[PDB]
Parts: sequence; C-alpha cells; structure tokens
Amino acid sequence: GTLIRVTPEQPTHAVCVLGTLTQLDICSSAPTSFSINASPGVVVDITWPLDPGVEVTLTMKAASGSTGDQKVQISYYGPKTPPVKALLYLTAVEISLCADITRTGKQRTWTWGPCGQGAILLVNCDRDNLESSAMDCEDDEVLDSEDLQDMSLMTLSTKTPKDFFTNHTLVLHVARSEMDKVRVFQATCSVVLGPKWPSHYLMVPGGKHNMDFYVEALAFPDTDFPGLITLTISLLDTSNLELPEAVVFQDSVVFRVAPWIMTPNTQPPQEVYACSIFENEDFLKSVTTLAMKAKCKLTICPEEENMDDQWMQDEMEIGYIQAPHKTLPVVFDSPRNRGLKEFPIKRVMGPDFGYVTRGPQTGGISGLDSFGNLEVSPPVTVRGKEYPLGRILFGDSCYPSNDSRQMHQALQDFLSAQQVQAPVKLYSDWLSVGHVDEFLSFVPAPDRKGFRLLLASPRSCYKLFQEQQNEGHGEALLFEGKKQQKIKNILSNKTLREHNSFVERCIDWNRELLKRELGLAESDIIDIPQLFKLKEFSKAEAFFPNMVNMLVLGKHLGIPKPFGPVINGRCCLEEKVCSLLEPLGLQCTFINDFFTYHIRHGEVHCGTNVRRKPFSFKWWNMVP
Amino acid sequence: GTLIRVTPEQPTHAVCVLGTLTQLDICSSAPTSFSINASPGVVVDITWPLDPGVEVTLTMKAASGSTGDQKVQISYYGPKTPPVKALLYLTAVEISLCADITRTGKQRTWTWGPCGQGAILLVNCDRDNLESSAMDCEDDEVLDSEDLQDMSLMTLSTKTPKDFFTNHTLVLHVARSEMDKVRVFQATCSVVLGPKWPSHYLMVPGGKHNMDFYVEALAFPDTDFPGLITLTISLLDTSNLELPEAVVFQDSVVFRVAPWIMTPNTQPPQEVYACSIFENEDFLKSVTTLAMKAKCKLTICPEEENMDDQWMQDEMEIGYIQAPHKTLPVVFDSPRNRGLKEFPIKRVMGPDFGYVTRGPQTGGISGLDSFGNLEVSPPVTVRGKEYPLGRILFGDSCYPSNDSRQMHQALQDFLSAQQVQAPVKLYSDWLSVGHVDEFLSFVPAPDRKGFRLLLASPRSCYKLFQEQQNEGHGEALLFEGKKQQKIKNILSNKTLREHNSFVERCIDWNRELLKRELGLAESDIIDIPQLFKLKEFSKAEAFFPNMVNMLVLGKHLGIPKPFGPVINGRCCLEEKVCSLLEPLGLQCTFINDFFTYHIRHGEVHCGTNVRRKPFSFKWWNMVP
Ligand SMILES: *CC(=N)NCCC[C@H](NC(=O)c1ccccc1C(=O)O)C(N)=O
Ligand SMILES: *CC(=N)NCCC[C@H](NC(=O)c1ccccc1C(=O)O)C(N)=O
Ligand SMILES: [Ca+2]
Ligand SMILES: [Ca+2]
Ligand SMILES: [Ca+2]
Ligand SMILES: [Ca+2]
Ligand SMILES: [Ca+2]
Ligand SMILES: [Ca+2]
Ligand SMILES: [Ca+2]
Ligand SMILES: [Ca+2]
Ligand SMILES: [Ca+2]
Ligand SMILES: [Ca+2]
Repeated sequence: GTLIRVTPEQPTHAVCVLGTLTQLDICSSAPTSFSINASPGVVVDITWPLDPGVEVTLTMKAASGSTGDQKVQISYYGPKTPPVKALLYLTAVEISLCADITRTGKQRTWTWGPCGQGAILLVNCDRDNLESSAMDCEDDEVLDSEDLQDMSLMTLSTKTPKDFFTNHTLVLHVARSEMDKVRVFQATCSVVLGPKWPSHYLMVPGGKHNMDFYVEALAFPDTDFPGLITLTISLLDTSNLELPEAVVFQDSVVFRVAPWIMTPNTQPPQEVYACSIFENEDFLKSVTTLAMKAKCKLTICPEEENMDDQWMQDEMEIGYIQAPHKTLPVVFDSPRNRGLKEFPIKRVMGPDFGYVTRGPQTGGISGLDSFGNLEVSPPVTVRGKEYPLGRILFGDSCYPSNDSRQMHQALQDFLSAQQVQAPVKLYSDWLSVGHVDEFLSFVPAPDRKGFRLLLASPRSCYKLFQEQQNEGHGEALLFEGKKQQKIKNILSNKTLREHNSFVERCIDWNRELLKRELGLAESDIIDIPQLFKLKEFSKAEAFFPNMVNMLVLGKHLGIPKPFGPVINGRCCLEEKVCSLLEPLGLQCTFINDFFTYHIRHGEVHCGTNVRRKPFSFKWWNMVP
Repeated sequence: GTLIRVTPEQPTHAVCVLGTLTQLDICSSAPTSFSINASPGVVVDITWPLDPGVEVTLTMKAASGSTGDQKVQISYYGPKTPPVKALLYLTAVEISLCADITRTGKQRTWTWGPCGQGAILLVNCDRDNLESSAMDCEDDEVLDSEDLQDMSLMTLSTKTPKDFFTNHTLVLHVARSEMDKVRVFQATCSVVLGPKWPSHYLMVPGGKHNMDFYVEALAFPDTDFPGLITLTISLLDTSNLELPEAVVFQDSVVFRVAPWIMTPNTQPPQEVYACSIFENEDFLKSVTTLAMKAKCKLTICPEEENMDDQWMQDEMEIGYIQAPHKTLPVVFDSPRNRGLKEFPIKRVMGPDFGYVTRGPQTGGISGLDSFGNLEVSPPVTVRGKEYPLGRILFGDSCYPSNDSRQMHQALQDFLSAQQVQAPVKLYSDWLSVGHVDEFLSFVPAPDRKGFRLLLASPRSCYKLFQEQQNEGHGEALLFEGKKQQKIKNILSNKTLREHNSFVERCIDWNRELLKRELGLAESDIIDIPQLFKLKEFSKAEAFFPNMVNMLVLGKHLGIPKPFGPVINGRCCLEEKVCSLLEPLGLQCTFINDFFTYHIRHGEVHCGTNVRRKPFSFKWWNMVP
C-alpha cells in the first residue's frame, strides 16, 4: 500500500513502484465535489462527491522515462465554485527482486508441496578449494567459480529514469537474527550481506539494469533455526539532505535452507568404504567382489589413518542435500571420535562432498551415538501420511534410568529439525553395543511395497534347529569349520532359551513400533534366524555372527558367515536365509568376519559404509 | 499392539491391558487347521485353515480378579490328526493415565482449537509463599496447599488382581530433554519427576487404586522449547529375577505449557500503577480521580524505591497465563533495569501474580527494549485469519544499520514463541525515545470492530491551526498558560514543516503496516493532531505534549494536556480531540505533565501502567 496525500496549496511529488497498490488521499486537505484527470500512463479507478468513504486508487502501466512524466490533476468544484486544483507528479519504476521461488532452476511466505512456493538454499558445507582444511562457507570469499554452482541465484531488476538514483538509493538487508546464517555475493566476487554485515547500499545506475547475487547458507536447520532466511530490498528517498532517508518500498525473497537427508538400503549403491586391518585381507577381498557385482567405486582407509579403528559404519553417515540447481552428497560425522575420527574430515569431505558434525567433540558420548545406531526406512505411507523419503530410525531405551543410554540430544534435535524424515525412536539399549543395525535391516523386494524389513529372530533359529533334530541331526555342530556345540545341547540349554525369550521380547516391542510408525504389515517382514546371549549387565550379543547385520548393495547382500551346523554339505543357517531371500531375487554371499569382527562385538555391516543415490522425489514437495 | 506367541510345546502366560489391541501368533510354532476356544471374558475375532494371512485378535471385556483367570485354547487339527493343544493364560488389567485433555476442568498428540485435544500446564512462576524472594518453581517442594491450585491434576488408575505387582512394576517418566521443564508431585508433597530425575518407580497396590499427581511447568515456550511436555507410564514385567525388566505397555499424556499473553487497551482495567516523584503531586492526583471513575485499585511506587525513575510504562508489562483450572496475571519484566528495576521483583510478583524476564540483565540494551515499545492490538481478523487475542506490536527500524536500534532478540523470540499473538514489527526508530506508544494508541468504540486506532498526525494539526488562522486567530499562542509561539509563526516556519512532513512519512508507513497486518480500514482510524520536531540525530520528539500517548481506562481517557492556542475560552487542540472522541462515548481528561514528564521526553502513558481483564476467549481454541 501507499497513501499519496495531495493539497491544493502545493503540488506533490511521489514515486510508484510497478505491482504496488497506490492510493490517493483527496479529502485531508480538500476545500463538496471533485474530478480526476490523469496523464495517459496513469490509470485511475474510483463528476464525484466528497464522501469520506470515497476510495481513489492509482495504477501505472509502465516505468517512467523521466522524473514526473506522469501526472494527476485533482480539482475541487461545487454548486457555485470554479475549480481549486491540486497537482500530483508521479515517477514510476520497476524494482523486482527475483529468485527460483517455483523451484525449477528458474506471497513472501515459503510453502511446502507440489503447489507450494519458495526458493531453496544449500549450506555450502563442501570443499571445492584445493589444499584447504575448512568448509567453503567458513570465510567471506568466493575463490573458485566452481563454488558459485553450489549457490542460489538472486536477481534485482530495475527500470528507472536515468537520473533516478540521484535522489533514491537501494539497500539489501537480512534481519540481524539471520545474518550469521547466510552470505550473499554481488556478481560482475565480494560479499554484500553476511555475519559481519546485515545491510549494504547497492550501486545501481538509472535506466534498465539487472544485478545478480549469489547466496549460500552457513547453517543447517536446527533447534534454534527453523531454516528460513528472508532477504529484503528497500528503496529509500534520499532527496532532502538534512532529513533522514525515508523508505518508499520494500520487497523480499524468502529462502528455505535444504535439510540433510539420509538414503535407505533400498536406494542403489554408488560407493563403498571399509578399513584395511591386521589379519583381515579375506574380509576385504570379499567386499571388493560384491562391490564389483553391484557397480560401486570402492574406498579403503588404511592402518596408518585408522588408528586400528575398524568400525567404518560407526563414525559417519553419508547423506545428501538437494536444491533444484544442485544436488550433492554430505557426510554427517559422528562425535564418537574414535580412531576413524579424521576420515570424514580429510578423505570424504571434498569437491562436491559436504560435511557436518554435531555433539560434544571432547566427549560425554554413549555408544548409542555411533552411526550403526542411525538408519532410514524406505519410503512409506502410514495411515494416509506419506513419508516419501523414508523415516529415520535410531536406537534408545524404553525409558530413561541411571543405567540407560541414549543418542546425544544434539544429534536427536538435529535429525528432527531436518523435518523431512520424521525420526522414530526404537529400543536398542538392551543390546550390549546398542545399535539398531544389530536387529534390523531393509532389503529391496520386487513386490508389495518394494522392500522387506528383516528382523533378527531367535524363534526362527530355535524352529530350524528343532526341525533338524527332528530329522535326525541333533549331533550337528554349531561352529564347525572356539568350542563346538551340538544342536541337542543348544536346544536343551534352558538358560540360553531364557535369554533368547527375553531378546525375543525386545525385538518384538520394536517389531510393533515399526508396524505402527512405519505402516508395515506382517507380510512386509521376514524373520532371520538369529541366536543371542546375555553377557555383561544382562546385555545382548550375537551367539553366532549376526546375519541381519548385512551389507546391502542393491540385490547383492554381504551377510556375515554364521558357521552354522553343517547338514548335507551345507550350513542350514545359510540355507534357511537363502530360502527366505532368494525368492525376492536377492543374492546372498557369506563373508567370514569371525576372529576379525564378530569377537570384537560387530559384523560386516559394522565394518563398512555406503554412499547411495539420492531420492528422485524432491524434499520440498513433501508436506511434513 | 502386542504379539502373544503360542506353542504347543508349552503354555504361555501373558498380560493384556484394557484398550489395547492384542494379537495372537498361531503359525510360528504350529504343527493344516486350527480352532480357537477361549474363556468367557476373552473375545476373539478372526473350523479355520492355517493360511499365514490369518489374522487372530484378542480382546478382553474386564480386569482380571486373579492371575491367569482368562484362558485361550488353540488346537491344531487336520485331515487325519487328533488335536495338538496350545494353552494361553491371560491376565487383564486397567492402566489409565488421565489428565484434563478436553480442557473443561475435567491420540497422544496435542491439537489446537475448539475440537482439539490436550491438557494445559501453567508455568508456576508466581509467589504464593509468604516471605520469599524466589518463584515457587525454583525448588522441588510444595510448601503451601494454595500452591497446588496452580498445578494440573494427573491421575493413574489401575484395576488389577491383588497379587499383580509382585511381578510387575509401573514407572513414571519424562524424556531427559524435558525434565528441566516440568515438575511432578505425588499426592497422598514430594516430587516424582523433575530436573534432577527423569523416572520413578511407582508404589501401587493390587486391586482397584487411584493415584493423583500434581504437575507444574518450569519454563515458558521459547526459542528452544515449542512448549509440549509428554509424561509416560510404563508397565514392566519383573518376574524373571536374572533377566532385565521388560516393558509390557506404555501410555502417555501430552501437556502444552500456557503462553504469556498481553491485554490490549480495549480490555477493561483492574489496577493502575505510577510513581511518586518530586514536584509531581498534581499529576498523581489526576490519575487517582480517573482510576476511581473507571473502578481500579491503585498502586504507587515511592521516591525511595524509584531511585528517581518515573517511567512506569517502561520497566514492565502486565500479562496473564490461562489454564481451565486457573487464570493468573504475570508480569513480564524488561531488562532495561533502570531505577524501577526491583519493583517487578518485590512489589508486583506475588500471591497469584507471576513473574518473567528476558534479555541480558547486566546490559547491552537499547531504549527500544523498554515496554512503551510493547503493545497489543485488540482482537482482529485479517483476510479470514482470526487473531482473537490481538496481535503484539513492537517498534523497530525499517532496516538494520550501524546507527539503528532494535528490541533485544531474546524478547523478540520470546514473544513469537508465545504464538498466540503473532507479533508485528512496526517502525519506531525514527523517534528519539523509539516507542510505538509515542505514535499510536487504541481506544474502545461502541461500533464497527469495537475500537479505533488513534494515530499521531501533524497534518491534522496543520489543518486545525490553518482553520484557526483562516477564522482570524493567527495571533493565538501555543504554550499559553517556556517561550510562547503564535499560530502564524508555527505555520510559516518552513523547517518545522519539513520535519513534520518527514514524521508524516514515518507515521504513514506504519499506518499501512497496521492496515495490512491488522486488517484495518480507514474508518478504523482516527488522526489526533500532533506536531513533532527533529532534534539530536534528526530524531523526533513531541513539539507539544504527545496527546496520543494516553492512559485508557475503559471510556475514561487520561490525555496529556497539550496547552494549545486558547480560542473562545478553550484550547483548540483539546476541542479538536474531544470532537474526534466524544462521539465514540469517550471522556477526555487533560492532565498537566509538562515540567514533570514532557520535558524529560515522555507523557501520561509513559508515566504509568495498567493490569487488565484477561480475554474470555481461551488461547488454546485459536489455531495459530
Ligand atoms: C554393528 C556395529 N555398529 N558395531 C560396532 C561395535 C564395535 C565396537 N567394538 C569395540 O570397540 C571393541 C570391542 C572389543 C574389543 C575391541 C574393540 C575395538 O576394536 O576397540 C563397539 N563396541 O562399539
Ligand atoms: C513514552 C515512553 N515510554 N517514554 C519513556 C521515555 C523517558 C526516558 N527519559 C529519560 O530517561 C530522561 C530524559 C531526559 C532527562 C531525564 C531523564 C530521566 O528521567 O532519566 C527515556 N528517554 O527512555
Ligand atoms: Ca567461501
Ligand atoms: Ca562449494
Ligand atoms: Ca567424528
Ligand atoms: Ca561443490
Ligand atoms: Ca547407519
Ligand atoms: Ca515449589
Ligand atoms: Ca504457585
Ligand atoms: Ca528489569
Ligand atoms: Ca498462585
Ligand atoms: Ca506497553
């Protein structure tokens, strides 16, 4: 809106911006009746009576060529009076601040969805600079023209009379609350807005001009940042030299900072990671083969950088950030800060590879803070609400006690603040190590919802063993090929069966948690045979290598080698698992991980990581 | 949900909680065809074939009298087989956690609105304890039974067999993220949940029992607290003595903490405040009269406690918090921390009087942080969105610069986090002092929307003076009854008219800001005649006492005495204002505030404060 106020005691000079509703105050200094005659470029909606209800409104069709080149004449006449005249001289200008608010690569509110509106900003948290230790956004400089591709275009367009900025100035600003979270460079780079600076006078020439800005974000959405940054242009009248500058017009663009998004096992793999370790050459060769079959590059951290840390699942999680103009992978580096600590910083973070961390870095850290305790489900629809990018899953206790553990609050808050994968707290504190990958995986399926949840299941392993004893193989030896144990003795062991009944309860609680939060039906779930035992603090560990803890590379599964009882040439555990999964068109390979991984309380999934293809569905089309 | 898993190789013992969907796993250990026969208290939905699609579901009608007193028999028969039988013994219990979730005084999601759902918690931030300096909630103790009335009732009801808690235990908990924000006392007080303690074992006897808890909140909604606290009961199986406790059932109540809410001038007054100061007796007498006419108690801070601080509008804002069971007023104490600093702490905070503060208390403080720069509009509906408790208004600059000021971020965030009065940033930085009460007030009206916005208006004062000169009074003296000035000289003064044109722009910008954000139409607005002048840093001060800066006590207005030009016995400024407002049925009194207040850059509204009647509309029925 804008009130132009007119008098007959003087002519008034005003500016109108195209797209704005200007209104005329005719009554406040009038002296009955009035008529309005305006130049041709000024259209007036509304031989008229001076009732204070009288709405007079002015609209311009085009930018002025010169100052005051449009004109409105208001005359106040009546019953026996010749006219008193009030003059108004207008200058019309275009001032459009544009960004990719339709989300194609190109209100001031941001809206979610396919019919929604608002531009997107990436946190510029990768490292396109050769030989540097810090993220691109840690400084107020654009060093490589490659770096501009990560940034979002914003354009100011002006159409004015040549002499217009003799008396007006334009300023760009961000609220002080948000200046720490955005940086803005003016294009022909040097910064115009940023953490040191919430506003800047633009240097624009009269006539027809177009000025490009490049915007990056410096922070992901989090507890104290919902994730919107508004940038505003204000047109100032600076024509009286004594008086302060007067604002004539503001306009704004609202951006939303892209969340950090995980990729489930159902997304096709692109790159694999693991460590080289002492006597581990045959584990590493086995993964290499599997990668080849699934078409993945492969990367190994060596014994020098490892610091003898083998658990490549735990220190990091590879995600992505996504904007219409640019999608890039970003690593979320766990505060667990073990031997693998540096590997996210030096080796993964890089050209088109983002970085992020959270949590206390000098410690105050559970094991539930390791990223074997961070998964995502596949996409899933739950009582009519779509989670098209899946729902994040992480382990916890059922309630908080003195003895209980949790993933650190700052990570919990970060994941939720991401919004787009509405986390779900599962129960994993019953496990010694405490990770959800210890009792669940997800695999692609050619039918139903296009996946299956695999849950570890003692019951199924009791059933198998019983079905083998029933068919005469009670003398068969677990751990054939450590102390061997026979199926008749495993089965009759009453205390082992109590432990496994209690693990069964823990897994079952989660089965139903996943059935409700994730929309699953029993035909979405397969049980993998798996025995556990309780050890220190009645916490659970795998009795034999945890098969459900597997590397999923599309259809090629790297499953820990259970070394089960060998019947008619084969491990019955291997055969049972193949019978459960081959009908889905999965290919099971069984990798020896026993003295290398299993005895140190982890398996194949725990010894490795995977980068996968980001979802084709665009996060901003969700309506969380 | 819950899977009971049955075998024919053993009978199983399970518990069912009333209101829960129990399901039976018949296939996992079956050995074709099955039938189900259950005791009379167990109803089974579902002479049946063993297809793994077969859904079997169990529902109980009532609490068990003894353990295992209901019974399910599953038999697996077939083509030539007599039955193998699997037994299941059930015990049914009631475990209901109840609170005032319908909001009358009496899903686990909280919902806004008249058809919404969820209990309400008050921050227990008043001081019902005699002789104490701290808020009730600063400690983990309930000292007065009066204090319980501020708290929210929550009840656990159990119906079990007598011997039930021999093998089960109940625990109450809050997530660790929220334990710093709630405290929970068990009733016959001593705490069961709180900032030191996120869980507690309840001591409940078998049979029919009912246990009351009293809940208070320790924190208002704010940037890092959306304002929901969930409390959960979990039923644990503790019958195997080696094994960890197993969760059998959780249920929860979600509370929402009440926001802090302001009251506009359109709400009827209840109590008035001001200071006793040096030569100010006649200001104080004038307010006293006005209070009496409007039926308000009256309170004065004396020269001893003042520390010579006269600005009773600035240090505090009296609001309220509201819950079905209890509504109480709460003072929001400004960080400006001037001479009035202690007055909120010692004199206002008290029995059924809450307290809150925000911002850096040792300074880093603008003048825009004073609470003359905090107002609320009346209730208002804006393009179809209702703000039934009004919208908070506070002053700012138009953009951020080196020289510009703002209300401190922590207050800004606090007000927004309150949600229910969606703040609006107005432009007041152009004023020397910098407060929105310097250019706007609101008054009750008997028509239209039931109020008017009054805006300071130089134009209207130029018009009046011109209309008086026109009728021959150019020689009339402003400041009659300091150096006097005549209407002909005020009018011809060209530099005074430039200042006032520039103030006109500043007020006009806000007029349209309020027209859009607040839904107003011109017939909602009255202009009060008011001249300003520009002084240090071209910042604006009142040329004569700022009339729009008035005390509104229902229909009785305490307006600063302008001491205008006296024409036919009367100040024309007084007469113009009376002509604008008497037709609304307002009663204007003009209070001398000139050497006492006006020359120290403030007026009557600035010398005073008011507590008013909280809205009848309940904040939780809004849908922000
Ligand atoms: C599935 C998963 N994410 N597993 C990670 C579990 C492995 C580590 N293990 C150890 O720290 C460990 C245990 C015994 C002996 C040596 C070591 C070691 O390599 O330091 C864990 N428990 O977090
Ligand atoms: C309308 C409103 N909220 N006004 C408050 C403005 C008053 C104070 N004034 C002073 O601090 C002041 C100015 C000059 C001489 C003495 C004093 C004084 O009492 O300390 C303000 N400017 O904030
Ligand atoms: Ca940079
Ligand atoms: Ca970059
Ligand atoms: Ca780390
Ligand atoms: Ca890049
Ligand atoms: Ca993971
Ligand atoms: Ca207390
Ligand atoms: Ca109390
Ligand atoms: Ca204070
Ligand atoms: Ca009280
Ligand atoms: Ca106020």
